[PDB]
Order: sequence, then structure tokens, then C-alpha cells
Amino acid sequence: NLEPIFQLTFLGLIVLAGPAVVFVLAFRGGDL
Amino acid sequence: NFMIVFQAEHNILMHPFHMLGVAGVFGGSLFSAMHGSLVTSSLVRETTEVESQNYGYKFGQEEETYNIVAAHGYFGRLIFQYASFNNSRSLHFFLGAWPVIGIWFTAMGVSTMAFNLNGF
Amino acid sequence: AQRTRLGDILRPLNSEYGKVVPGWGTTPVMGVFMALFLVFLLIILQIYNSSLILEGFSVDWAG
Amino acid sequence: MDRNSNPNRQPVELNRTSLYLGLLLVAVLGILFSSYFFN
Amino acid sequence: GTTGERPFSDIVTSIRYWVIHSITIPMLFIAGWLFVSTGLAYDAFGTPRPDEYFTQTRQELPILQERYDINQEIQEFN
Amino acid sequence: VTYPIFTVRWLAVHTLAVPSVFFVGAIAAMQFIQR
Amino acid sequence: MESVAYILVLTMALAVLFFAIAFREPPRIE
Amino acid sequence: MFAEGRIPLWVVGVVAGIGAIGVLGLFFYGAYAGLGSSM
Amino acid sequence: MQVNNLGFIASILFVLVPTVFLLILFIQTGK
Amino acid sequence: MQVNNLGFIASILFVLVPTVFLLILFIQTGK
Amino acid sequence: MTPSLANFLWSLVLGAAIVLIPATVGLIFISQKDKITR
Amino acid sequence: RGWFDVLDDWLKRDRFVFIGWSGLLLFPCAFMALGGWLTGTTFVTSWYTHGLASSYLEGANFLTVAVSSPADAFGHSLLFLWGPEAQGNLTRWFQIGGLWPFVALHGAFGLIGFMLRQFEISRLVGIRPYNAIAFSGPIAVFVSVFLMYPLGQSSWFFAPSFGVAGIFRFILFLQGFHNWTLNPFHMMGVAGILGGALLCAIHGATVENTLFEDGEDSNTFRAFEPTQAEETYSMVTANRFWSQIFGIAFSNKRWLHFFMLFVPVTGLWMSSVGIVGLALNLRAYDFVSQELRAAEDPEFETFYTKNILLNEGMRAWMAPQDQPHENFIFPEEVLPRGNAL
Amino acid sequence: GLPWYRVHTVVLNDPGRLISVHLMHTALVAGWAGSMALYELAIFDSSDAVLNPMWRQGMFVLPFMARLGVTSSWNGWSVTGETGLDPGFWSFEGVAAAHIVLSGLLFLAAVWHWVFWDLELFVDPRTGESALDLPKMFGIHLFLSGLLCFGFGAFHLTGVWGPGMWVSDPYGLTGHVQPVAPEWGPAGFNPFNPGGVVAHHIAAGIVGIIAGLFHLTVRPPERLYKALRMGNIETVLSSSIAAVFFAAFVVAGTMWYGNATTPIELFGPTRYQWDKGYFQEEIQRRVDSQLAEGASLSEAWSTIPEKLAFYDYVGNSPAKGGLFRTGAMNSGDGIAQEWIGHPIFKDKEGRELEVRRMPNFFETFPVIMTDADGVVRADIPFRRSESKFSVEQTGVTVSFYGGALDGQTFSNPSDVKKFARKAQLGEGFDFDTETFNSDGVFRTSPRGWFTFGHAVFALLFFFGHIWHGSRTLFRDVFAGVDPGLEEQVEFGVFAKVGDLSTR
Ligand code: CLA
Ligand code: CLA
Ligand code: CLA
Ligand SMILES: CCCCCCCCCCCCCCCC(=O)OC[C@H](CO[C@@H]1O[C@H](CS(=O)(=O)O)[C@@H](O)[C@H](O)[C@H]1O)OC(=O)CCCCCCCCCCCCCCC
Ligand SMILES: CCCCCCCCCCCCCCCC(=O)OC[C@H](COP(=O)(O)OC[C@@H](O)CO)OC(=O)CCCCCCCCCCCCCCC
Ligand SMILES: CC1=C(/C=C/C(C)=C/C=C/C(C)=C/C=C/C=C(C)/C=C/C=C(C)/C=C/C2=C(C)CCCC2(C)C)C(C)(C)CCC1
Ligand SMILES: CC1=C(/C=C/C(C)=C/C=C/C(C)=C/C=C/C=C(C)/C=C/C=C(C)/C=C/C2=C(C)CCCC2(C)C)C(C)(C)CCC1
Ligand SMILES: CC1=C(/C=C/C(C)=C\C=CC(/C)=C/C=C/C=C(C)/C=C\C=C(C)/C=C/C2=C(C)CCCC2(C)C)C(C)(C)CCC1
Ligand SMILES: CCCCCCCCCCCCO[C@@H]1O[C@H](CO)[C@@H](O[C@H]2O[C@H](CO)[C@@H](O)[C@H](O)[C@H]2O)[C@H](O)[C@H]1O
Ligand SMILES: [Ca+2]
Ligand SMILES: [Fe+2]
Repeated sequence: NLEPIFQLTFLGLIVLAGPAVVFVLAFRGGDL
Repeated sequence: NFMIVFQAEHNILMHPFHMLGVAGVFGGSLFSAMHGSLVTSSLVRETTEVESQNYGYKFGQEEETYNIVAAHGYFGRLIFQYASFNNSRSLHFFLGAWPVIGIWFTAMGVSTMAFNLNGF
Repeated sequence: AQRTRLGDILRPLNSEYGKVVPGWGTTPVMGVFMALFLVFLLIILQIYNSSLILEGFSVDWAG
Repeated sequence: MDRNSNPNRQPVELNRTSLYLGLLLVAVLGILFSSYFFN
Repeated sequence: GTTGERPFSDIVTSIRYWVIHSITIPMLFIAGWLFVSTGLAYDAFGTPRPDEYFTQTRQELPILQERYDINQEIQEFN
Repeated sequence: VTYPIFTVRWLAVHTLAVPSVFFVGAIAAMQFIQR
Repeated sequence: MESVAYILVLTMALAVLFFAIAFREPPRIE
Repeated sequence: MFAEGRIPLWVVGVVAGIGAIGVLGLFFYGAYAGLGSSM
Repeated sequence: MQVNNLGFIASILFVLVPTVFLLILFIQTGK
Repeated sequence: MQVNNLGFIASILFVLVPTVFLLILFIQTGK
Repeated sequence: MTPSLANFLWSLVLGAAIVLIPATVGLIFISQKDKITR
Repeated sequence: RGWFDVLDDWLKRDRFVFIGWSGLLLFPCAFMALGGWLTGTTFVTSWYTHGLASSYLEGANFLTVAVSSPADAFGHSLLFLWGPEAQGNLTRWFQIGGLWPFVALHGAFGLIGFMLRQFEISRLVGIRPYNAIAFSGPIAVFVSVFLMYPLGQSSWFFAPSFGVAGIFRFILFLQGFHNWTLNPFHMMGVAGILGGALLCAIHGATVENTLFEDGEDSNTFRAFEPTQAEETYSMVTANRFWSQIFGIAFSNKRWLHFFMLFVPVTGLWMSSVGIVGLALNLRAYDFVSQELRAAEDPEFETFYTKNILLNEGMRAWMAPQDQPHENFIFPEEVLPRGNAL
Repeated sequence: GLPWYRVHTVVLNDPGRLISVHLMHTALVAGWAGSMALYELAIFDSSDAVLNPMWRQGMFVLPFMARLGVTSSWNGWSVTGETGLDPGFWSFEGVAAAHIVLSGLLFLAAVWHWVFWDLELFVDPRTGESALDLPKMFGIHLFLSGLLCFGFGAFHLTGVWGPGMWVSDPYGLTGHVQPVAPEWGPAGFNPFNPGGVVAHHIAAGIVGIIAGLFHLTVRPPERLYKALRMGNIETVLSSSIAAVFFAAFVVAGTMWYGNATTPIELFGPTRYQWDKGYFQEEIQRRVDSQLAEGASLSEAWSTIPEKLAFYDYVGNSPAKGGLFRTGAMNSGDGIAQEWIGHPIFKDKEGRELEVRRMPNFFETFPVIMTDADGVVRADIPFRRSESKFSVEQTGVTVSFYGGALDGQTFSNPSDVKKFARKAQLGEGFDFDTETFNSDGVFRTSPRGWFTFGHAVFALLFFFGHIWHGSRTLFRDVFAGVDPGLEEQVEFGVFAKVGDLSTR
């Protein structure tokens, strides 16, 4: 079917979100 | 009898908290043996071959009674350098923490098998 | 260091204290004999273990 | 022959703590093994 | 305190290591994958497939009983 | 600076990591076997 | 009468404890 | 990224850690699917 | 209880002999 | 022979205890 | 000369050739290449 | 420079992984044992030796995979790949349990190599070899349990299988058939292991809570320097604390650490002696006086007799599956069981 | 002063008193041998060598005398069951008395060497302190060992001048001491061939003589002398302990598995003979031959000797005892009186039933009866409300052939169940339980006790080896490490660990 596919899509987006925040702050010079 | 019946009813051997308790006690004995053997191995020469080496230490002496640097050299060559403690304080915290955490986990294992949440 | 008759008889046997052959000496031949001993022990173990079966006998009380 | 004093002889010691430790070890070994000795 | 070798952090933070390993590591991963998924592992190790634990003539456990001729025993077990 | 690339440490690392990744791939594939 | 033996060994251990506490070798700083 | 010519070690750690978490998640998923799932 | 008739002697000696060994060594210490 | 079942323990202790008393006193002598 | 005898002797030979003396050859070679400078 | 000195130099070079002469034995044998275990638990069945699935390939998990013992039909055959059983056939060698002696023997020689390594490194760095002496305990355990016990029994089949649930099976087997908990040598082993854990915990905590104020941070870990000459914690304060809390206390650091070595090592050695006894079925199974009294007095019940009943139940219910080569057929009516259960 | 665990180190550098303590130990061991033999003789029951042999009586040293040819007493009896034999002085009593006298003489020599410790034989003439030429001592002692080994094998064992050794038929029915010729082929390495033992002693004695000659003449290489600390007697202690635990493991194994030097008439049967039904199969084969001629069941079974049937009984397996079940096997089931004969169980329908024998593992075992094609036909149920295969419902009856109960048949289910329980244990025997006040639980044989003691001792001697090898190789740091030891141990600073000349 497609339920694991959509589940892994949401899960991967969520997983990337936090590291994306940390990476963006680190690269753009934000406070960390 | 308690243990046998407990295993029959809860499969405590297949409970991960009891496995953590076993790691706690096996590892605690392992670390006790290593620590005692490494300190004994690195004792500074203060006695003769006749008397007990224990008399080389005087109660309340300020100086260190063994060479922690030699112990670190030996152990970091036995496995590899970065797996060996050279900080006595971190080492002793690890010695305290490992069995204590393991026993906490196994105590919680028994306490939760009290509510029949059993092993695998 | 009390002298006794039997002591004087035995004296030359305990007189060569610490004399060595310089270098490796007979060590290679020692190693060869040790290897042969190891093979022999392996043979008799495997025979006893029944992992080495020879013709002419059986490892059994009957022989 | 002459009887000469042996210079290799040495005193033996067992301090009080060693005595307590040994007595406790003996007592607990007795506690452990007495039941099996009686069977 | 370095025994001579390059520090691990330096190696694994370098571009060349990752150019090498973004290929080498996945290739071993999918090599083990293919080892399993082609059925090679079953035949290499003699491990039964899920449909070969029992046969249409053997419904019992194929427990080995003979001391020296296990090849023929396993063959008759199928 | 300018260390050797291959060493005893390199061999020790790979002797473990290489079959480890192979085995992990095998087990991952096993996760999809159906009875 | 093996009860006597059990009681005996247990009492021996306990007496050792009391003496090891009360009449211990004092730790002395020197 | 923040420095040219090398990857930050924390980025490598995050990537490897996510890979490891995915591997263990696949194994736990397989505990419930296919062989060994009691179904 | 029908226990081993050598139990009392075995247990008593098992304790006693090492006890007197330790006692001898301790008491003579410092001689 | 049906002898007293306490004979062995009685005889052995009767000898042993004074023996270790004497041994202790002798060995510590000169301390 | 039994099959198990032949296999034992072959085990001696193959143990040598596969483990004992590729390892000795390699160790000697490398020790004589990378030599400690006193 | 002779070739032997040159080799000795190369083997003892200061590198990330020390090799030494002992490495020649340790690393190949240890790698063989570890890789054999990993290979067997990943791919190899016990279908023909035990009638059990014991690999990831068969659907087992970390807790249930094992390198299972070989079939009981082989007795104590060493099961060489070239031996009369497998006859050089790797697949058959796997199927008959050839991996078990492979792992056991390579592990034994790896353990020897590791202890030789302890000796060699101790000698090189100039310390006393008490680490190797301490390691003699684990060696005694491995020898007794994995070699001597099966050697006294009918075959390698009754050795512990290299696996988590395999070890659990061995443990329960020894309880039910040998009454191993009742064995005084096992009780000394338990005392040694629990005492070692206690000593580890109490010493670590005592040191960490009698530390000298040698820094300004709340983080006390960086108020230590490996080259410092003075003690980092107060032995005097520790001694007073434990004397007033517990009645007694260590006053000699050297005795303290020797004790931390002594307790678990002696525990391991005593338990190994007990296992040697069990290899010959020389068990501390029963207390004959209580057995006789219970046989003639149906109101005499102790925890010992209850445990005996538990052992009987375990044996009867477990033997047919645990010992499939025996073809035990115990009809339902011969199985012991209490009321309603 | 010295801690308690180091007191004996005072003879470490005192060769005369080391000889003294070795003499005292030797005297103690020899005196133990003599007094152990005297005690065993004082309690040994020689009347019935068939059903009450030495190994049922907890006899430990008696089998070792008998193995090498001392098999008769001064009381006229012999362990071969014979009487009226004249051994001469070398009876059990003579051997024991010789050991006692030897113990006394060794004690006196120990006293002499303790008092007169300072003999100039012990002092290095080159310098003037006590010193032993350990390699030369090894050459001397090894040459002597080779001579004595060769003499043993070629003169005692062969009967050239000596009694020979105990040999027996494969089923332990006709054991006796005879000369044995050496076997020089591959069969000499069959552990069950005594000619192998003889040839071993001849050949290994010759090799020991040659090696001792080599070690009396060739000095150690300097490399080896330094590496093995050949000036340190503790190195000899270490390697001797190693060889000793090696030998102890070997003797434990050969006792447990059986071989020519551990015959079952002296030490009892092995656990493996019970495991495989060795005696059971031999008994059945003899009965089947008797039947194949035309003998009836009763006659055929009456041809079976009580000794073979006694071997076929689980209470004689050494794997049935307990660690604290002390003493003779007669203290267990009692003294065996007579074979009851072979039971044959028939159910109501004429099927012949076989009672499943108790394995060595099981302290208790359910009673199960199977027919020819291995189907359970009768049992003794634990629960009865759903019983289907009980002796009561299946009408199982037992008739006996040979032995005490020959020709009798039992149909009362109580008797049938009792005899089925007996048949679980193998061949059945009447026992005298009163003489020993036997308790009913099995004991292990001298085979089991010997194996246990020596396996444990070998294990502990491994630790002894490690301890003394470490003390030999690390003698310099025994009292502690050098109060320096700073940069030798630090990482990466030197090219070779410890070697100060490298970087
Ligand atoms: C002439 C002296 C003498 C004689 C004739 C005997 C004779 C006997 N003794 Mg005895 N004994 C003696 C001296 C003697 N003893 C001394 C001095 C002691 C004190 C140590 C003892 C202590 C003793 C004990 C404790 C026992 C006996 C027992 C016995 C009886 C059986 C012995 C046996 O099984 O052999 C066994 C001997 C061996 C298996 C020798 C093993 C030697 C190893 C394998 C060789 C070591 C390696 C080698 C040196 C290196 C290789 C060299 C090679 C290449 C040549 C037998 C009647 C037994 C008995 O029946 O009790 C009454 C018994 O248990 N003796
Ligand atoms: C290895 C040597 C050995 C062997 C195999 C035997 C074997 C045998 N002996 Mg024997 N014996 C020996 C040496 C030996 N003996 C010695 C040296 C003596 C002189 C004391 C004797 C005197 C003797 C007598 C008087 C008798 C026997 C008897 C027997 C038979 C009965 C066995 C038995 O129940 O023991 C039981 C064994 C145990 C209960 C095991 C005890 C284990 C202890 C408690 C271990 C100690 C633990 C330790 C304290 C832990 C340390 C703590 C740690 C911190 C280090 C048996 C065949 C009996 C017989 O039947 O004769 C015809 C009998 O009457 N023997
Ligand atoms: C031939 C065998 C042999 C010999 C000659 C020695 C000799 C020695 N050992 Mg050693 N050892 C051995 C085997 C041997 N050992 C074995 C098998 C082990 C493993 C258990 C050890 C472990 C060991 C340790 C840890 C130490 C020694 C030490 C010593 C030295 C001092 C001994 C002492 O005063 O203790 C005196 C002993 C007592 C006062 C009481 C001992 C009581 C025991 C536990 C019970 C006795 C039972 C019985 C009477 C013995 C007969 C059993 C027999 C069959 C074996 C000495 C040179 C010490 C040393 O190195 O000194 C620097 C030392 O610390 N040994
Ligand atoms: C997988 C693990 C594998 C581990 C492999 C280990 C690597 C090899 C280690 C070998 C160490 C043992 C030898 C020690 C060196 C030595 O003794 O002297 C070194 C000598 C001295 O020579 C010369 O002699 C000269 C004079 S002298 O030595 O002083 O006498 C000297 O100056 C010079 O230096 C020297 O060249 O050199 C040699 O050539 C002799 C080699 C003999 C080695 C023993 C052989 C036994 C092994 C064979 C096993 C099979 C046998 C057949 C069985 C069927
Ligand atoms: C609440 C306070 C009241 C205390 C009540 C509890 C009593 C506990 C006191 C311990 C007694 C000391 C025993 C060792 C004798 C003694 O006095 O030792 C004193 C010793 C001090 O050692 P030192 O450092 O002074 O040694 C230096 C040298 O002299 C070495 O000899 O302490 C230890 O060795 C610790 C390790 C042993 C720890 C043993 C504890 C065992 C627990 C009890 C088990 C028996 C119970 C049996 C019940 C039937
Ligand atoms: C058998 C045999 C052999 C050997 C082999 C070998 C030696 C091999 C190997 C091998 C190996 C060596 C393999 C491996 C592996 C592995 C694996 C399978 C892994 C894993 C893992 C995991 C699962 C982990 C996880 C984790 C955790 C849990 C923690 C944290 C995170 C991580 C992720 C890390 C030969 C051929 C010689 C011969 C025949 C027999
Ligand atoms: C003087 C003299 C004499 C005499 C001699 C004699 C009379 C002797 C003897 C002797 C003897 C009569 C001896 C002995 C011995 C014994 C021993 C040496 C033992 C022991 C012990 C032990 C060591 C044990 C231990 C144990 C136990 C206790 C328990 C169980 C376990 C065991 C086994 C460990 C004469 C006149 C001839 C000559 C002149 C001089
Ligand atoms: C409600 C919702 C939502 C929300 C969400 C949220 C709330 C968020 C988030 C988020 C997050 C919160 C994320 C995160 C993450 C993370 C991660 C992914 C991590 C990690 C990792 C790792 C792997 C690490 C590692 C390590 C360690 C731990 C050790 C050392 C260091 C290192 C780094 C190596 C959305 C929007 C979806 C949509 C709608 C619904
Ligand atoms: C530290 C030492 C380590 C020892 C172990 C190291 C690995 C040793 C592996 C040895 C393997 C022996 O493997 C054995 O090889 C022989 C010789 O080819 C094979 O023998 C095969 O070929 C030969 C001739 O080519 C035929 O005569 C034989 O009938 C056939 O089977 C055996 O079937 C195989 O079992
Ligand atoms: Ca009903
Ligand atoms: Fe510490």
C-alpha cells in the first residue's frame, strides 16, 4: 500500500527538522 | 524457591531489566577485579620482598601509593589508548555508577514484574 | 660450608653454575623436537578422540 | 659434624585485622559447609 | 600522545574518506543483502528454507544419530 | 601531518567493520523474508 | 544435636563481628 | 560547511547516528513482520 | 534426624583447626 | 563394637584443646 | 593409510601452508622493511 | 641484528593496537571465535543437532540465536572440518554443529593469548602482572563450564550453547538436573560476584564523595591530574565515615585494592570447582536426612523439599524437547503436576 | 615479618633445608600410602569378589596395588577371588608396611638435612654462597627418570623380572595380573591395549635416557638461560607445576573414560558403559546365542554370570553419586546379595515390553514401557483420573529368567510396578541394607572420586603455575614498581614500548 511510505515521509521530515535548525543556526552565525 | 517460582511465572531471565542487573553485577565484579589488579600492579616500591607490600602504605599519607600513569600505560596498551581512564575521578565515578545503575534496573525489573509485566 | 665425603664425591656435579652457551645455541633443534612432540600429542589425542581412525585396532575395551 | 645456626630463619606475623578476617572466614566457611557435612 | 597514526576524527571528517566510503559502505551493505535475498546463504550454510524444515515424508525433527556418515544421514533427511 | 594511510590500525578497523557491514546488510534483507 | 553445631558456628561468626568492631586495631595517623 | 574542505564532525555524527537508529528500527520492525513474528 | 555420624567431628575440626592456626600466629606476632 | 557415640568427639577434644593451649603458650613465649 | 589419516596429514600440511608460513613470511618481510631506528 | 630481534622490534612497536608475540596467538584465534559466533548466529541452524532454529536467517532474534552445541551422537569428537564426520564438507560441518567446537577451541586459545598479552604488556611497561592473575578467574570459568563439564558428560551436546537463551537453558538445566543452587561452591561463587559488585559500587561512591576540593568548578572531574603526587580523596575521612556507619573500615589502600581483586576472582575459582564436580554428576543435590524424614513423615515440609519437587517437574517436562536424540516419550499421565495445574 | 602465606619461602635460598622439606613431604606422602592401605585392609571385605568387589567398598589405594601385581594378602585371600595363594612379603600388608618404614626413614633423613643444612656441596665454589646448577640437576634427574621408566616397562611390566600388570577381558570378568608384551605398531597407541603401556615405558624411558644424557653434557643457550630465568629455582617450580597439572588432567581423563590402566574390576565401570548399554548388549548377545542353539529362556538367562549382570546396573555407574554422599557404594543401595534374574514384561495382549532405563542425568525418572516398535504401551501414571496406559489397565505381568526369581511370574500390579521400578535401574539385585545402615541414595565409585579430585587439583594447579610463572618473570618488581617509571610508559614517545633507546 502507501501507509508506510507516507509515515516514513512525515517521520523523515520531522527527523530532519531539528538538525536542519541546528545546521542553519550554525552556518548562518546564530547563537548556539 | 522464590527465584525458581519467579522465573516460572515471570520469565525473569528473559526480562531486559534482569539482563541489565546481570550486566551490573558481572561488570561490577569485572571492574573491581581490574581496578584492584591495576592498582596492585602499579604499587610503588616501598617494602622488601619479605614483608607484605601492604605495609608500603601508611594510613593518612598524602602521597599516592600507586603509579596511575603506569597503570594507564598498561591498560591503554592492553586494549587501546583511548579506552583507558587516566582521570582517577572519572574512573571511580564509573566504578560507582555501573553496578548501581545495573542494580537499580534489576530492582525495577522485579518491581514491575510485581505487576505481571513479564519477560519476553 | 661443611665438607662431607659424599659431598666431595658429588661436588663436580654442582660446579657448573651459570655456565651458558653464547647466542641461540641448540634452540632451533629444541624447537624442532617441540614441534614433533606437538604432532605426536595431536596424533594420540585424535586417536583417543576417535577423530583419527587407524586400521588394525578400535578404540574400545575389546581392542 | 657441627650444628650451625641457620641465618635464613625469619619471624612470621599475623596482625589483628588479619586475625579477625581469618576468624570470620573460618566461621562463615563452617556455617556454609556444616549442613553438607551433616547431610 | 599519538602513537603515529592519523587521528580518526581528522580522517572521518575529510572529503576523501567520504568520497571513498559513500560507495564502499553501501556496496558491502547491498552485497550482504544480495547474499540473503538470492538464496545463496541457505545453500552455503545448509540452513533450511521455511518450506524445507519438514518434507512430505519426514514430519519429525531430523535429529542426527550416526557417528560418522552424516552426509548420507542429512541427504536422507532432505 | 602526512601520516601513512594503511597501518596495523587500518587493518584492525577493516577486519571488523567490513564483515560487520556485510552482515548488517544480510540481516536487513532477512527482515523481509516471508514464510 | 546438629542444631547445636549450627548455633555454635553462627555464634562464632557473631562474636568475631563484635570483637572486630569493639576491639579493632585503631587506625592511627602517623 | 561552516569551514571549507571538511565536514563538521557533529554532522557526521548526526548522519551516522540516524543511520544506526534506522537499522535498529528496521530490526524492531522485522520483529513484527515476516519470519519470527509468530504469525 | 538421621544425619551423617561424622558431621559433628567434621564441622568442629573444620572450624577449630584453622582457628587455632590463626590464634597461634596472631598471639606469637611481635616475638 | 557398640561404643558411646560421643567417645570420639570427647577423646579428640580432651586431647586437642589442652594441646593447642600449650602450643599457643609455647610459641608465643619470648614475645 | 585411512581416509582420516590422510585428512590428518593434509591438515598438518594445509595448516602450515595457510596459516603458519604465510604469517612467518609476512612478519619477517615487514619487520625487515619497517625497521626501528635507534 | 638477528632476524629474531628485528621481528621482536616490529611486534612490540608502540601503535594504536599493540600486537606483541602474544598477538600471534590472540588475534587470529579471537577473530576466528568471534567471527564463528557471528556467522553461526546469523546464518547457521540447529535443526539437525537440536531440532531448533538458532539463527537470524531462520527468524530468531538476538535473545534466541546461538551457536548450538553439536549433536549428542558425536560424543566428544573435536569435529574438525577435515574430520571423519564432516570430511571437509563445509555445509555439513555447519549442519552437525561443527561451529561450536570451532568457537570453543578458538576462544580457549584466544583467552590464552589474551592472558599472555597481559603478561607481555605488564613486562614491557614494568608493572606487576596482577591483571593476568585476576584474569585467571574468567579462564577457570570458561575451562570448567565450556570444556570440563561437557567432557565429564556424554558429549558436547550438553555444553552451554553460545547464545543468550542457550545460556539461559544451560542455567535452568543445571538447576533442574543438578540442583546447582544448593551447591556450596556455587554459593561461594555468588558471594564473590555480589561482593565484587558491592565493592565496586561502594569504593567508587566512597572515593567520589570524599574528594578533596582541588578545583573551583562544580564539575569535580577536572580537579585531578594524572601526574599529581597527592591523593585525590581523603582516606582518613572515608575511614572515619565507614567506621562510624558500618563499624569497620579499610585503613590500608593497598589491602583495599587487593581485596577488590581477591573477592570476585576467588568466587569464580570456587564456582569453577563446583562445575567440575557437576561434570561427573557429583552434585549437592539432596540432604539425605530430610529426604528420609519426608519419606517417613508426610507432614515434614521445608523449602528444600519444595525445591526438590520443582526440580522433578522441570526434568520431566523439559527432557523430551531438551534431549531430542533420546526419543523420550513421556505420556501425559506420567507428568508430575499439582492440583488444577 | 613474613605474612602467613609466605612462611615456606625461608628455604628458597637454603638448598639443604629445601631438601629437608622435600624429604618431609615425601615421608608424609609415603606414610599416607602405608596408613591408607592399612585402614583399607582393616575394613576390606574379601569374601565375595563377584558382588562385593573392592570398588563397591570405597577402596582407593587397593586397586593401585593390584594394578601393578600386588593382589594377595597375608590372610590367604586374593582380590582375584582366589584363596590359599602365597604372595611372599609383597602382599598388601607387606607393601603398606614397607611404605610406613620408608616414611620413617625419610623423616629421619629430613631431620638430618634440616640440622646439617650447610654442606659445602650446596655453595658455589667460584664465589661462596649457596647455588644449585639447575640445568645439570635436570640432566641428572631426567637420566634417572629415564632409567627407572625403562626398567619399569622392560622388567616389571613385561615379566622379564617382575609381575606384569593387571589385564582383563573387555567385560571385566577375568581380570588378573600377567606379563604383557609391548606392542610396537600403531595399536600401541590404542588406550585400551596394555602392550601400548609397556612399549611406551620402554621407548619413553630410552628417550628420557638420551635426553638426560644431552642435558648432562650440553649447557643451555644464553638466550634460553636469560629468558627462562634458569638461575631462579622458581622457574623450575613454575614449569614443574605446569607439567604436573598436565599429567593430572590426563590421569583424570583416562580414569573417567576408561583405558588399559583403569580396569573396571579395580575401579568399577564407567558412566559411558551405562550410557551405551555396553554390558546390556553383551548380555543380550550371550542370551541370543544360547537361544540360537535351542536353549530355553530360563536356561539361556541362567548362563549369564552374576558379575556381568552386576556391571549392568545403574547404581554402579560413577555418575550417580553426590558430592556429600560419602563413603562406599555399599553405604548407598547396600551390599549386593544376588541377581534376581532377568524380568520380561508382557501386557495383557502378549506384547513384550521394555522398561526405559534411567539415564545418568536423572535423579528421578518416569516409568515407561515400550513394545518392539517403540510405542509406549504401559506406564505408571502420576494423575489417575485420565489414566490410559497404567499397569493396572494394560494388564502387564512380569516373569523372571535366571537368578533368584527364575521361573516365577507376577501379576499383582503392585509387584509388577515394583519390578518395573527395579528394571529402570538395569539388572535387579537383592541387597543387604542392614550392615551399613544404607540410606538408599547412590554413591560414586573410586573412579568418580579419583576423577573429581584430580580434575579439581589440576584446575587449581593451573593457577599455581600462573602465580609462580609470574613471580619468576616479574621477580624484580615483586615489592613494587620503580619509583620513577614516568616516561617509559607514556604513549607514542618511544618507537618500541619500553625500549628507551627508541626515540
Ligand atoms: C621403591 C620405592 C617404591 C615402590 C616399589 C612403590 C610402589 C608402590 N607404590 Mg609408592 N611411594 C614411594 C616409593 C615406592 N612406591 C615414595 C618414596 C612415596 C612418597 C612420594 C610413595 C607414595 C605412594 C602413594 C601416595 C601411593 C603409592 C602407591 C604404590 C603402589 C602403586 C604405585 C603406582 O600406581 O604407581 C604410579 C606412579 C606413576 C604413575 C608415576 C608417574 C610419573 C610421571 C608419569 C613421570 C613424570 C614425568 C617424567 C619424569 C618426565 C619424562 C621422562 C621420560 C621421558 C623418561 C605400589 C605398590 C599407591 C598405593 O597403592 O598405595 C598403597 C599410592 O596411592 N606410593
Ligand atoms: C585425591 C585423593 C583421594 C580420593 C580420590 C579419595 C577417595 C575416596 N576416599 Mg579418601 N583419603 C584421602 C584422599 C582421597 N580419597 C586422604 C588424603 C585421606 C587422609 C585423611 C583419606 C582418608 C579416607 C578415609 C578414612 C576414607 C576415605 C574414603 C574414600 C572413598 C569415599 C570418598 C568420599 O566420600 O569422600 C568425600 C568428599 C567430600 C565430602 C568433599 C569434601 C570437599 C571439601 C569440604 C572442600 C573444602 C572446601 C574449602 C574449605 C574451600 C576453600 C575456601 C577458599 C577461600 C579457598 C573414596 C573412593 C572412605 C572409604 O570408603 O574407605 C573405604 C573412608 O572411610 N578416605
Ligand atoms: C609443588 C607445588 C607447589 C609448591 C612447592 C609451592 C610453593 C610455594 N608457594 Mg604455591 N601454589 C601452588 C603450588 C605450589 N606452591 C598451587 C597449586 C597454587 C594455586 C592454589 C599455588 C598458589 C600460591 C600463592 C597465591 C602463593 C603461593 C606461595 C608459595 C611459596 C610460599 C608457600 C607458603 O608459605 O604458604 C603457606 C601455607 C600455609 C601456611 C597454609 C596453607 C593451607 C592450605 C590452603 C590447606 C592445606 C591443605 C593440605 C594440607 C595440602 C595438601 C594438598 C595437596 C594434595 C596439594 C612457596 C615457595 C606464596 C608466595 O609466592 O610467596 C612469596 C603465595 O603467595 N602459592
Ligand atoms: C600464526 C602465528 C605464527 C607465528 C610465527 C612466529 C614467527 C617465527 C618465530 C620463530 C621463533 C622461534 C625460533 C627462535 C630463533 C632461534 O631459535 O634462533 C635463530 C637461528 C640462529 O641463526 C643465526 O645464528 C647466529 C649465531 S647464534 O644464533 O648465536 O648461534 C646469529 O648470530 C644469527 O642471529 C642467527 O641468524 O636462526 C635459524 O635459522 C634457526 C631457525 C629454527 C627455528 C625453530 C624451528 C621450529 C619451527 C618449525 C616447526 C616445524 C618443524 C617440523 C615439524 C614436522
Ligand atoms: C550499624 C553498625 C553496627 C555494625 C553491625 C554489622 C557488623 C559489620 C562489621 C564487619 C565485621 C568485620 C569483619 C572483618 C574483620 C575485620 O575487622 O576487618 C577489618 C578490615 C580493616 O582492614 P584494614 O584496611 O585495616 O587492613 C589493613 C591490613 O591490616 C590488612 O590486614 O576491614 C576489611 O578488611 C573490609 C573487608 C572485609 C569486610 C567483611 C564484612 C563481612 C560482613 C559480615 C559477614 C558475616 C555475617 C555472618 C552472619 C551469621
Ligand atoms: C565461520 C568460519 C570462518 C570465520 C569467519 C569469520 C571469521 C568471519 C566473520 C565475521 C564477522 C566479524 C561478522 C560480523 C558482524 C557483525 C554484525 C552482525 C554487527 C552488528 C551490530 C549491531 C546490531 C550493533 C548495533 C548497535 C548497538 C545495539 C549499540 C549502539 C548502536 C549500534 C548500531 C552500534 C572461516 C571462514 C574462517 C572458516 C569456517 C568457519
Ligand atoms: C619415625 C620412624 C618410624 C616410624 C614411621 C611411622 C610410624 C610413620 C608414619 C606415618 C603416617 C601414618 C602418616 C601419614 C599421613 C597422612 C597424611 C599426610 C594426610 C593427610 C591429609 C590431607 C592433606 C588431607 C586433606 C584433605 C582433607 C582433610 C579433607 C578432604 C580433602 C583433602 C584430601 C584435601 C620407623 C620406626 C618406621 C623408622 C624410624 C623412624
Ligand atoms: C505537531 C506537528 C508538527 C510538529 C512537529 C514538531 C513539534 C516539530 C519537530 C521536530 C523535532 C524536535 C525534530 C527533531 C530531531 C532530531 C533528531 C533527528 C536527533 C538526533 C540524533 C542523533 C543521531 C544524535 C546523535 C548523537 C548523540 C546523541 C551522541 C553523541 C552526539 C551525536 C550527535 C552523535 C509538524 C510541523 C510536523 C506538522 C503538523 C503536526
Ligand atoms: C594454526 C593451525 C590451524 C589449523 C587449521 C588451519 C586450516 C586447516 C584446514 C585444513 C583443511 C583440510 O582439508 C582437507 O584438504 C584435503 C586436501 O585437499 C581434502 O582432500 C581432498 O583432496 C585430496 C587430494 O587433493 C584427496 O586425496 C581427498 O580424497 C579429497 O578429499 C579434504 O577433503 C579436506 O578435508
Ligand atoms: Ca476421569
Ligand atoms: Fe581506587
